[PDB]
Order: sequence, then structure tokens, then C-alpha cells
Amino acid sequence: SVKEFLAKAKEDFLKKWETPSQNTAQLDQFDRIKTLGTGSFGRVMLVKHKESGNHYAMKILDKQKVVKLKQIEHTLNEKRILQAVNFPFLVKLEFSFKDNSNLYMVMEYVAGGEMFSHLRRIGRFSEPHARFYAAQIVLTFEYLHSLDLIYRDLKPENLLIDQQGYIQVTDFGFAKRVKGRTWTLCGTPEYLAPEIILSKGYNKAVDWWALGVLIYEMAAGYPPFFADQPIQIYEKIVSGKVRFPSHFSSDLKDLLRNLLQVDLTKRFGNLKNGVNDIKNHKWFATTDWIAIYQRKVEAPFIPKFKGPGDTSNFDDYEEEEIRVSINEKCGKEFTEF
Amino acid sequence: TTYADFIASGRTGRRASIHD
Ligand SMILES: Nc1ncnc2c1ncn2[C@@H]1O[C@H](COP(=O)(O)OP(=O)(O)O)[C@@H](O)[C@H]1O
Ligand SMILES: [Sr+2]
Ligand SMILES: [Sr+2]
Repeated sequence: SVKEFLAKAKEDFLKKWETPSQNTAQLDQFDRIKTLGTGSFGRVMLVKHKESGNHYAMKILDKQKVVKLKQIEHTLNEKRILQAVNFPFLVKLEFSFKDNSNLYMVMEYVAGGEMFSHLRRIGRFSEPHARFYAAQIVLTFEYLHSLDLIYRDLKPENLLIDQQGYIQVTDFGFAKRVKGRTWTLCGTPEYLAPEIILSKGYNKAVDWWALGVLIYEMAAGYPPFFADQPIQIYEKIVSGKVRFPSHFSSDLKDLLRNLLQVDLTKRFGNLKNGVNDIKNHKWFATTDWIAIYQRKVEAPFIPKFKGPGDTSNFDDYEEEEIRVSINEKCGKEFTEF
Repeated sequence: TTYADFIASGRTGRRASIHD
């Protein structure tokens, strides 16, 4: 059962948490092909590993800049947690290493592209389609939270679609191991829970709020709280007034009312039955939770793939040459990486 | 419509994170 599985998962996690993998490849073993996304501290590139011929996604982070912008702890969290977790809907870290200038995280290449792209392109997902992805997130948060992990950055741009049409969660940049409350103002404006914005101190219930936002956006085509600037979004979030599209089922609106609950003693995922309040909700009544975990459910959408290195499902980004300094930068800050 | 107002807004593209 659930319990069994989760206890053995914790034992494997804690072992890697306490003795993380380090230095398992080097830069010249990969041929860099194209940028898959740029980000605050570098970029993610499609690469080909020369000795196996396999394609991977290499996340590159500039060390000096991470120190300058005071994101060291978050970066070390990201790698320390990603190397230790293992779950069917979490992207797999295959290699990690650092050089004079950069940190590198080499993950499995998820070739279906961001959920974001598919969602904007098609407009919105049907409820069965949104439910198929939402179930994977419910199971993944159950797993992460059991490990005392909070994820803190759910959004369609951090969810990739694999060749089988299942989700791969990526970007553990704000993931943190904490038993109770934490205080950092971080995440993505549309997805922030009211208690984050209100600087109250907060816990893993922020991930269940974010699920509420994700399910809304998947099914509506737009987020429940939107405006042109973050502060205008924050205002609507804290009001917590939510309006639902015409086409939302009654079950869907009732689930969302319980996830997008400003009040912590009332938010689903955070009550006495914990995740089970969500799994047992009527909107998920057709959902076969074990079949999902086992990936035996037919995906509603399968990405069109044209060969292992195909990037057709990603936008184009401006390329920039990867520079590596002949002087080591920030060695001590990133010793454990 | 709400959809038209969203699509005419400034935040329909990939959204960056915030950390302060
Ligand atoms: N494992 C992956 N496979 C394919 N593409 C990925 C993978 N990891 C990241 N990406 C692409 O790169 C983008 C940015 O990666 P991300 O980890 O979110 O960096 P950042 O935190 O700086 O935004 C993702 O939104 C996705 O488009
Ligand atoms: Sr991201
Ligand atoms: Sr990030």
C-alpha cells in the first residue's frame, strides 16, 4: 500500500540526501546543439552525450551571478534534492558537474515540450485532459511532501510532456526540505498562495493552492488571477474572489473552491485526511490512482516526435557561446555541488 | 470576454519566477 511504498521511498531519499552524488561527467563529453529555454541564471540546452549518443537537457548556471543575486542556497537545494528523488513524474537527473565558471545539471531530455506551449496553442484542455495531468501532480506532491519537501513553483512552464504524453516536473529551483514553516518570497506571481504574499510564514499547503491555480488555468485557458503587473495579481489573490468559466463542471468548481481557499484550516490537502480529501473528491471519481502511477492510462495527447533530438515542440531562443574562465570562480560557495 | 481580456494582456507568454 501507500504507506509501505512511501516509507521505502523515504529511506532511499534520505540516503542520497545525506550523501549526494557529485562530479559524474564533464563538459567536453557533450556536444551542445540548441537552447531549449533561457533562465535567470543561464540556460537549458539540448545536448548529445558523445559516448552513449543519447540526447539530454543540460541546465547551465553561472556561478558568480548566482552568488551575486544571493541564490546560492536555492541552487544547492535544487541540485541536492533533484539528485535524491525518484518518481515517475519527476524529471531524472543523469549527471551533474561544475567547472571554473558554471554549474551543470544534465537531465533526461523531455521532448514533448512545455505544457505551457500546448495549452496556449490549443487554448484550454478538456476536463478529462486536465484531470489526467492533475492526477500526476497530486501523486507527485504526495510523494514530495512525505519527504518533507515543498516544491514551490508549479506552473505549466515547468511541466514537460514526455513521449508517452505523461508529465515530467522540472525546475526544482525553489524546492526545499523543511518540516514546518518557511518564509521566502518566491514562486511565480500567478501561482503564489495568499500566505506567501502576506509574509506570514507558510508550509506545504502552498503547493495545494498552486495545484488549484494549475487546474483552473488548464481547464479555462487563463489563470484565476491575472493582470498586467505582479502587484495587481497579488491584490486579486489575497481577495481570493474567484470567477469560473461557463463550461466548468459543478464538480470542478467545488474542487477549486476547496483548493483556492484563502483559509489554511479549510484548504484541501491541508486537512486531517491530507491528500485523500483531494483523491476522493468527486471531480476525480473516474481516476484510477494506481493506474496513473503505473502509467497504464491512455494519455489524451501525444506529442509529435520526429527523432530523438527533435526540438520542434520548443520555441527558438538566441544562442550564446558557453564561456569557461581560466580562473575558478566561487569555488567555496559551491563546494558541495 | 475574460478570455479576450487575458489574451490582450501583457502576461500571456512564459512567466518568470520571482525571488524577492
Ligand atoms: N529536462 C528537460 N527537457 C527538456 N526541456 C527542458 C528540460 N528542463 C528544462 N527544459 C526547458 O528549459 C526551460 C527552463 O528550464 P528551467 O529549469 O525552468 O530553468 P529556469 O529555472 O532558469 O527557468 C523549461 O521551461 C523547458 O522549456
Ligand atoms: Sr523555470
Ligand atoms: Sr528556477
